[PDB]
Amino acid sequence: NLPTYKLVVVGDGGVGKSALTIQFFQKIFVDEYDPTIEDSYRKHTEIDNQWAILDVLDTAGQEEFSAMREQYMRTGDGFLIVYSVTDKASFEHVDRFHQLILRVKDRESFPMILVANKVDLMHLRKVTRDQGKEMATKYNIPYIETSAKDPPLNVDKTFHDLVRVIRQQ
Ligand SMILES: Nc1nc2c(ncn2[C@@H]2O[C@H](COP(=O)(O)OP(=O)(O)NP(=O)(O)O)[C@@H](O)[C@H]2O)c(=O)[nH]1
Ligand SMILES: [Mg+2]
Repeated sequence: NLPTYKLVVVGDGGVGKSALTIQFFQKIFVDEYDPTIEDSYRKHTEIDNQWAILDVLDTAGQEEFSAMREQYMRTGDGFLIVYSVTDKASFEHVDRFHQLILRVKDRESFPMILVANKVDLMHLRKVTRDQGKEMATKYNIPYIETSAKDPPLNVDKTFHDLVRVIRQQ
């Protein structure tokens, strides 16, 4: 009797999809890099006085798992396209992810948020806020900056904001 939303987290290997997801669910930061194939996590939560069930699908960034990722992506109600602000290649691959989502959902637009992660690494940052916002605006999608490292920045907000975007549908 509650709406269920499948929230799919995509992006290049190592950008922090799992760290964001784990902060969201467990409120801890994982320091180890253990590559994901596919994991799903469920919680009941209340956003703006309205309860929902969230199934968060944490996908593989490693390109060897791309066939399986595409299949899991089909089921999505909304997407976080995550890059790392310390990894220029991950930012340049945002287009590939944008194209992919629209293809797998067979639509001209779809609920998604561009997520610029690892902003706590201010001395290693390579992609500017202006660059990120420009990329998001090109696709007419929201833009938000995050850090999964303690103390986390905008983690809960990002997932909640994706739900807000889905609720516009
Ligand atoms: N400083 C900092 N490190 C982060 C952040 N997010 C992730 N990391 C670190 O970056 C590494 C990769 O994170 P991880 O969440 O595994 O990335 P992933 O995108 O899930 N990788 P995969 O696609 O292979 O599953 C880990 O060492 C993790 O601690 C962040 O916001 N800040
Ligand atoms: Mg992962």
